[PDB]
Amino acid sequence: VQLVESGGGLVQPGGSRKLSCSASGFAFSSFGMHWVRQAPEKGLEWVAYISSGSGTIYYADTVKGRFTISRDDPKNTLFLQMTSLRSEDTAMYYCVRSIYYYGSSPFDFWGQGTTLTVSSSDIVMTQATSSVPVTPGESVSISCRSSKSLLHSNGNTYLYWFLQRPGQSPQLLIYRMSNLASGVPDRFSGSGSGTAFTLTISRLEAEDVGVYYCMQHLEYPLTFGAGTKLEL
Amino acid sequence: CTLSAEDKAAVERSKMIDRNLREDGEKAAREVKLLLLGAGESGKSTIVKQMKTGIVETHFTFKDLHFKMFDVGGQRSERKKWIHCFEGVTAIIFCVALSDYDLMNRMHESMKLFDSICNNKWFTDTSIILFLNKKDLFEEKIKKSPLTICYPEYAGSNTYEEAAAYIQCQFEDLNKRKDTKEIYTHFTCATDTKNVQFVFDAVTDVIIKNNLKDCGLF
Amino acid sequence: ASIAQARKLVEQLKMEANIDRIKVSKAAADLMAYCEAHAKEDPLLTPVPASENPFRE
Amino acid sequence: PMKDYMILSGPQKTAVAVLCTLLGLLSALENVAVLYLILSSHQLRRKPSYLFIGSLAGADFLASVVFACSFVNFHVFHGVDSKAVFLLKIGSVTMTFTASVGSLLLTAIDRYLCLRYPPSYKALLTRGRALVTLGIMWVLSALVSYLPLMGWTCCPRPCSELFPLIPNDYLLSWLLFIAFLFSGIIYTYGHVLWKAHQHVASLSGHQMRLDVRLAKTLGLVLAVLLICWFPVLALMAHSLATTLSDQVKKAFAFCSMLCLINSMVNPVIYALRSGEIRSSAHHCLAHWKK
Amino acid sequence: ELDQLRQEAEQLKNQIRDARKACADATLSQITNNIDPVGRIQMRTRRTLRGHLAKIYAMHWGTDSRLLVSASQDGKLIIWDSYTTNKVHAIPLRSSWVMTCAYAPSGNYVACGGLDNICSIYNLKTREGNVRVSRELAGHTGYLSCCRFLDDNQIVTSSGDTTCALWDIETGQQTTTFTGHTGDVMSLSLAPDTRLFVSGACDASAKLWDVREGMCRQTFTGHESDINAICFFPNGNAFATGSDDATCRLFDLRADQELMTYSHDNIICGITSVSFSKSGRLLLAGYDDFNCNVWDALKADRAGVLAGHDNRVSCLGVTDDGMAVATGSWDSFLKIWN
Ligand SMILES: CC(C)(C)[C@@H](CO)NC(=O)c1nn(-c2c[n+]([O-])ccn2)c2c1C[C@@H]1C[C@H]21
Repeated sequence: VQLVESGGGLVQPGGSRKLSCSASGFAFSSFGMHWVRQAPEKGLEWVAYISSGSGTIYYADTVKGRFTISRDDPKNTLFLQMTSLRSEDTAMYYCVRSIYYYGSSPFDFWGQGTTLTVSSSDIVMTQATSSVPVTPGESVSISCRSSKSLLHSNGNTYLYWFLQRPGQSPQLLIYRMSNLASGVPDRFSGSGSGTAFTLTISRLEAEDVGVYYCMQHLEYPLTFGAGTKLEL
Repeated sequence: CTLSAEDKAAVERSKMIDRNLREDGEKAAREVKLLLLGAGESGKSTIVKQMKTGIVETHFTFKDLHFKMFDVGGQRSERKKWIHCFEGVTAIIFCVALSDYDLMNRMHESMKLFDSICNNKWFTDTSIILFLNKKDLFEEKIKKSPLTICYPEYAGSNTYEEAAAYIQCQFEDLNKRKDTKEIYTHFTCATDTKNVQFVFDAVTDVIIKNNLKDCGLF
Repeated sequence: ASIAQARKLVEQLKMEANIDRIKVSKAAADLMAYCEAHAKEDPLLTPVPASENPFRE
Repeated sequence: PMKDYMILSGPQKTAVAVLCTLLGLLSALENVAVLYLILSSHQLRRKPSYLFIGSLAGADFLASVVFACSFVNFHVFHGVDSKAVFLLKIGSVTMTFTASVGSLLLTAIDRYLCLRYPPSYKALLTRGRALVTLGIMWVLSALVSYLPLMGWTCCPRPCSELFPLIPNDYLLSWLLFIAFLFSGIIYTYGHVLWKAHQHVASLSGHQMRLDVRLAKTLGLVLAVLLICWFPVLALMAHSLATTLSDQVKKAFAFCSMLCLINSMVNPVIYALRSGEIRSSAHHCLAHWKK
Repeated sequence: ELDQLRQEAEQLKNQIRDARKACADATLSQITNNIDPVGRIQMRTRRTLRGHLAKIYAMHWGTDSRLLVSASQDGKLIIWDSYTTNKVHAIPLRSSWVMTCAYAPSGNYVACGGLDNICSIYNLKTREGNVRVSRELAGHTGYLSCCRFLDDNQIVTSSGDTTCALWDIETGQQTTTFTGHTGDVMSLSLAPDTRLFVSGACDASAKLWDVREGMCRQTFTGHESDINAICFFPNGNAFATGSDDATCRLFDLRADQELMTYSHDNIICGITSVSFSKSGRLLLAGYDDFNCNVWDALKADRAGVLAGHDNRVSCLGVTDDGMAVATGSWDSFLKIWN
C-alpha cells in the first residue's frame, strides 16, 4: 500500500494548480480520502475530504469555495483543484486515506507529500508543551487539551494521536482514545478525561523522536493540535 | 441528528453497501436457475455439453437470458437436508435415459427419483423440464427387444411410437399436483441441437406462468 | 471386511461404558444452582432498564 | 337552475333511487372487502402488482360512495346545489371514474410486462416503481377532472346540457382523454393476447391452453369494460352534435347507472380471479372465527 | 465372527443403559417443582436488519456482542452493526449455496461454508480495506453444515459425510478427524472452555468429542428423529438438542443421560435452532412454524413466544452478554429481540 502525490513547485500568487494523489495498492473506492497540509514551520491543518463514492465533501474555512476536491475511482487517483492560490497556501500537502465503519482505524496511511510553494466554533485543540526534553529509555507524557468535550453519547471519544518523525509523514498511533493503530508497538497508550487527554510512552526509543499531534474527529473542520516535539 | 462525524460516515458506507446489494441482487434476479437432477449417471453429462466440490454450476446464456444449471448429483448425502436451498428455483431439469430399461430396474429407479422429487414439499410449484435422453439409442434397443422386459403391464406393440409415448406417460403420471406444476417433456439424444432452444422455450412458459400468479391473472 | 469396523464399535462402547456417572439428583441440582447464582446477570430473564439497555430503537 | 336541467321524475324515480343504493352499498361492501384482504394479509402489499388491483379497488370505492351520495341527491332529494359546491360533486365522481379506468390501464401495462419481458419482470417493476406510477396516475386523474372548479364559468361558449354547469369543450377534452385510456387498454390487452400466441406457437412447435386461458379472462375483462362504459361514452359524443330534442338525455341517466354496475363486477373479475386473494379470503376467516 | 461383535456391543450397550438407569433416582422435573417460575417473557423486536435478498441460513454474533455476520443464499455474507443497524461489511462469496457461517472470537476472521464441501475463511481486519479469502479448507466430501471457530488458528467444521473435522487455518489441513457418526452432522456447538464439543447428527444422536484427544467420549442416544440443531448450557456440563420431532431435549455430560424434554402438543414441526440465554434459564428454540419459543430450562413449561417472522426461523443466537437475541428467518430479515 502506498500513496504518492504530484504537483506543487513555484506557483505565481493567485494562480492555479492541480494536486493529484495517485493511490496504488489498496481498494481505493472504499476509502474516504482526506487532504491535509502542513505549513513550513507550523503544525497540520485539515484541508479537504471526499467520501467513498463522492457522497459528502467538506472543506476548511480557508479553502471553502477556493479549492475543489475530486476522486477518480477507476483510474485510482485523487485530485485537489485549487484556484487563486494565496501566499498562505504554501505548504506540503499530504493525502490521507480514512475508511469509516465500526472498529475501523481512520487516518491510518498517509501520503508522502508534495511541497507546494507559491511566490510572494471549531474545537480548538491546545498542546501546551511545545517541546519536551527527553532522555531515551524513560517514560515521557504528552498532554493534549480540548476546548469541547470529545466524549460523544455513544461512548466513543474521537481523538487521534499522530506522530510525525523528522523527514517523514505523520503516522497514526492511537485512534479514538486508548485504542492502538495496527502496526505500532505496545509502548503507546492514550488515557484521556473526555476534555483533557494524555499520551503515555513507556520504554522510549529514538524511533519515537518526533512531533506528536492530537486530532479531533468529532465534527468538521478537523482541528489538529499544535506541535509537541520530543528531542534527545 | 445527534450523529458524530464518524457515525455519519458509517451510515453512508452502509447506504453505499445497500446500493451494491440491490445492484447485484437485481442482476441475479434476471437469471434463471435450473436445478439439474438427472438420476444416476445417465443422460446428465450429455445435456451440459449440449448447452455450452459437490455442486457443479454450469452457467450459460441463450437469447440474452442467463441460465444457471446446478448439477448437484455429485453430493451423495441425505437429499432432504439440503434440497430446500433449491426452493425458489425456476425449474428442474430431470434427465431420464430412454435406453436403460434393459439395464431394482434402472428405469424404475429413475421413477423413484422422479416420484420423490415431483411431490416434494419444496417443489410443489417448480415445473420439471423432463429430458428423455438416449432417443437415437432407444430406437435400436426396441427393435432388438420390446418394452416388456422393464414394464410388465404393457398392452401396445413393441414399435417405437407406442413405447416412447408410454414412457412419456409413465413419468407424467407420478405428479399428484396437476394444477400447480407442469412437466415439459422432450425426447433428446447426443445428436440433437435443439435442446438449448427447448429449455428457453420451457422456462419462458414457466416465468410467464409464474408472473401471472403475481398479478392475480391466474 | 466388517471385522475391523464392528470391533471399533465395541472398543468405542467399551471406552464409553467406563465413565463414572453421578446421579441425576446431583447433576441437576447444579443446573438449578447455576441458574440461581447467575440469575442477576441475565438481561433476558430480568428486564434491564432502558438506561442500561443498548437497544432502544 | 341546478334542479330543472334534470326533469326526470314520475313512477321511475324510486327505481333510479333504490338502484343507486342497492348497487351503491354492495359496491361499497365489496371494494372495502378487497381493500381489507390486501392490506391485512401484509404479503400482498409488498407485491407490487396488487397495488394496482388495490388502488383500483380504492378508486372504485370512492366511485361507488360519491356516486351514491351525489345521484340520489340529484334525482329524488333535490338539494340546494349552489354554483361552487356542485362542481366538486361532479369532479369527485369524474376523478374516481378516471382513476378507476386509469387503474385498469395501469394494471394492463403491468400485465403487459409479464409477457413482453417475462424473466426480468420482477426487476422492471418493483414496489418502489409501482408507487411512483400510482402517484402520477392519481394526480393526473385529479388534475384533468377537477378542471372547471378552479377556473371556468361557461360564459362565452354554450356549456353542455347533459352535465349541468359543465363546459362543452371540456367534455370534448375529457372524452378524448379517456379515449386514449381506452385505446391504451384495448391495444395493451390485445398485445398480451398477441405476445402469448407468438409464444404458444413457439413452444408447441417442438412436440393452445395458455391463450384460451387468457382469452377467457382478458376477453371478459374487455367485454365487461366495454358493454357499460361505451353506452355512457357513445351518446356522450352524440350530445355534442345534436342537442337531443327527444329524451335521449333521459336514457343517459339510466345508462349512467351502468358505470355503477361496472363497480362491483371489478373485484369479481379482477380480484376474485386472483388465487392468492381467494386463498387469503379463506385464511382471513380463520383469524376471525374467534 | 461378525455375529459375536454385534452381541458384545449390545451387552456393552446394556451396561451403559443399566448404569443410565442406575443413576436416575429423580428427574430434573422432580427437583424444580417448587421453584419460582420466570413468568411471561415478552421480548420486542428492537432492530430489523434489512438488505438480504434471499433466505438467511445462519448468523453468529461476535464476542463483542455488537457485530453479527449473517449468511444467506443470495451469495452475500453481511456483517452487521447490531446497535445502529449498519452493514459493516458485505462479503461476496464464490457460490450462493452457503449453509453456515461463523465469527472468530477475536473478530479478525469470518468463515462461511455451504454446499461446495468447502469452508472459506475471510479476513476482516487487514490492510487494503478488503475482505479477502484467507483460506479455503477443502477435504470434506459433503455439504458443510456448521463451522465454529475455536480460536483464530483452529476451526471445527461439521460436514454431511458423517464426519466432523478439526482444521489448521495457517495451513489448511485436517488435524484430527472426528468419525463415529452414521448420519449427516447437522450442527455442532463448542464448550465454553473449548476442550469438548458436541455434534448432533441425523441418526437421532449427539456425541461429545474430546477436541485435543480425537475420540468420542459419550454418545447421547435419546432422540427419535434428526437433530437439526444443538447448543451448550453456559456451565458447559449440559447441552440441548433441537430435533426434527419438535422436542428439544436437555442432556448433561456428568449424568451421561437425558434430563428433560421440551415437548408441547401444539407444535408438530421440528427445531431449526437452539440457543440458551445467558445463565441458561431460558432455552430459545427456533421452529419451522414461523415461531420461536422461549422455554424455561428448569421447569419445562413455555415462558414466552417470539413471533413476528414471515417464514421459517432458520438460525438464532443469544449474545455473549445475554442482552439480545437475533433470529434470522427464511424471509430476508434478521430481528433482534431484547
Ligand atoms: C352530475 C352528476 C349527478 C354527478 C351525474 C349526472 O347526473 N354525473 C355523472 O354521472 C357523470 N359525470 N361525468 C362526467 C362529468 N363531466 O363534467 C366530465 C366528465 N365526466 C361522468 C359521470 C359518470 C360518467 C363517468 C363520467
